[PDB]
Amino acid sequence: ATKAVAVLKGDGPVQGIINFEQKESNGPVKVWGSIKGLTEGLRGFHVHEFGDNTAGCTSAGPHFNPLSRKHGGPKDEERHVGDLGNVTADKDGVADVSIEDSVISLSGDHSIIGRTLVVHEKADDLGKGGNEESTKTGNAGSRLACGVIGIAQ
Amino acid sequence: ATKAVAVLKGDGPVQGIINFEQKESNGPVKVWGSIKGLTEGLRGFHVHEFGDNTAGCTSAGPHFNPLSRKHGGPKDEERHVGDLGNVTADKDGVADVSIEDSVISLSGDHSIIGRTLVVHEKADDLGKGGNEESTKTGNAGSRLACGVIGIAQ
Ligand SMILES: [Cu+]
Ligand SMILES: [Cu+]
Ligand SMILES: [Zn+2]
Ligand SMILES: [Zn+2]
Repeated sequence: ATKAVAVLKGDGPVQGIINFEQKESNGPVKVWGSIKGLTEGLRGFHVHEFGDNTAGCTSAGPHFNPLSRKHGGPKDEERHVGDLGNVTADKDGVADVSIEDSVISLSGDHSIIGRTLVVHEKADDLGKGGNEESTKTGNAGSRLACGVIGIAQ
Repeated sequence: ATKAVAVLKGDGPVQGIINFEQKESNGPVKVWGSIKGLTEGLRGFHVHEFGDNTAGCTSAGPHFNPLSRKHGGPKDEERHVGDLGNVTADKDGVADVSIEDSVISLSGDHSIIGRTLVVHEKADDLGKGGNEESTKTGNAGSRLACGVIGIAQ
């Protein structure tokens, strides 16, 4: 697809909508929108493997990682396809998202269509944490809200 | 991939989980699950074009229909790719779904991944009505619940 969207919802107050736009086949993807109900500061932001909400955000599984690499930051070559780093919530709890990423795609093998976008309770340490979990989930913690990434008009 | 799922939710009490499975790339898609909170009787059941729930089920757009065909029943030669007919709710308001379809798919042009599954207010007349609306929506009316179809395996 050329456009996609994810409506983020969870068990708490965190909610928002994130838009995806890819004007060219396997070209860069623009990711923008807003998320509210967050705590001021950095919050993990990734595309998880499954667009399965049968058990809330937990059934989405791990970060989308078709190349079987370690967790990293979006600017790192060693990263999961779904690693979009962190979004920043303002003092009002609102995170206005404006990202551009060339690893994720809206078509092809790395397509995120039908998968899950998740916003986390804690900051993603981008794999630079002093522990084993850092290179797995960046220690982003609980999934505050999520939504299946669907095709948009 | 070979398995997908949709969690149906709406503004009312209608809720449900519908599973999709396609063993072979060009094999039939098995559709099964349950939907509760429905009024006893027939209720429209289709895959809509957009997996967008920004403004509720209304944002899903029309029936998934790539080449602009007319609406029909799942067994009709002329039908939209997303036309899965009706589900039947029992006296307790539960519709046990167990269908197999040859038109929808989990890959390619007919892929429903990233699109929206919807269950309607009224029965789908399978496009045999003496009016133009029948050839578009089967006159199924409003959308009671819907969910984006995501990759589950
Ligand atoms: Cu995540
Ligand atoms: Cu429909
Ligand atoms: Zn990761
Ligand atoms: Zn139709």
